[PDB]
Amino acid sequence: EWVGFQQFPAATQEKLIEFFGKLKQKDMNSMTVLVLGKGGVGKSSTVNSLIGEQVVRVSPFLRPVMVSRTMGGFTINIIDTPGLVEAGYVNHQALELIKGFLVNRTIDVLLYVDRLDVYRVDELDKQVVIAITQTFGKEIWCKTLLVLTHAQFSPPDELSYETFSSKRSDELLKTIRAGSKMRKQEFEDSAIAVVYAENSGRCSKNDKDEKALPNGEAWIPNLVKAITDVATNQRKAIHV
Ligand SMILES: Nc1nc2c(ncn2[C@@H]2O[C@H](COP(=O)(O)OP(=O)(O)NP(=O)(O)O)[C@@H](O)[C@H]2O)c(=O)[nH]1
Ligand SMILES: [Mg+2]
Repeated sequence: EWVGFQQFPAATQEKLIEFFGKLKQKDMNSMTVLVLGKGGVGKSSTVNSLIGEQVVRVSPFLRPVMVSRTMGGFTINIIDTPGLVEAGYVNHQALELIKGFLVNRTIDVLLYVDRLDVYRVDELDKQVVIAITQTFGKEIWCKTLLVLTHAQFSPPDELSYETFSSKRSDELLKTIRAGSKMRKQEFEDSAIAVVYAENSGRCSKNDKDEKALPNGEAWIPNLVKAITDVATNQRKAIHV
C-alpha cells in the first residue's frame, strides 16, 4: 500500500482521489510520469513531495529509479532520473542511461524541472532542451509540464513575485521552443503549462494544512491536477 497518501492533509487526499477518478473514467488505471532536469533543480525532492514519503535520494552535490504507488485501483509510477548536466555541458551518458531505462515503457507526462529562483537562461539550457528532443522526439513537449521549484522565493529589489516568475517561466518556455525547433504552429497547440513546487519544510501551509504557494494554493493538488490533465490531453503518449 501507498503509505505517503495517508500522510497528506485531508484536503490534498480528497483532491487527489477526485483527480485519479477523472483518469479512471477514461479507462486509465495507471500513468507514468518521467522527471527530467538539469542537476540540482529539485527533481528528487518534487518526487518525494508527490509520493508523500522519502523515496529517492536528495543532495546539493547513474542511475534512474522508479517509484510506483497504488490507491483505489489507480497506479502512479514516477521515474526519477540522474541530472542531465556534467557542467558545463550536457551529460550524454546520463541522458541515454535514461533512455535505456525507458525502452518498452509508455511515458504519459514529462515534468521538466527547473528552479524559479534563477535570473537567467543560458546556452546550456538550450543544449539540454535539444539533447531531450534528439533522444525522445519533438512529441515529448506535447506531453510536458514545466515545474518550477523554490516557489516560495522572494525576489529582491523590488520586482514582484509575479513579474519575476512570469519572466522566468517566459524565458524557459522560449528556450524549450527554440531548442525543440518546434514551429509556432505545434507550440501554441502544445500549450505547456507552468506549475510551481516548494519542497522546503519552511514552506507556508494554508489554513487546510496543505503546502501552499504565495497566492494561497495547495501546490501538490495543482501539480497532480496538471499531470492528470496532460495524462488525459488526448495527444498520444511516448513509447521507445
Ligand atoms: N527551498 C528549496 N530547496 C529545494 C527545493 N527542491 C529542492 N531543494 C533543495 O535542493 C537540493 C538539491 O535537491 P534534489 O532534490 O537532490 O535535486 P535533484 O535534481 O534530485 N539533484 P540531482 O539530479 O543531481 O540528483 C537539496 O538540498 C534540496 O533540499 C525547493 O523547492 N525549495
Ligand atoms: Mg536527484
